[PDB]
Amino acid sequence: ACSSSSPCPGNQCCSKWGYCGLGGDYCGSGCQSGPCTGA
Repeated sequence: ACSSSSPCPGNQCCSKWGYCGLGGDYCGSGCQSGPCTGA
């Protein structure tokens, strides 16, 4: 689970629904954290 302050310092990407994880299903240009939104 991701937060507005993002609980991931560079391990998993955040989701708009507030979910941190790896792959093209957690971010997809809809992340809230910093180490996300690549492709």
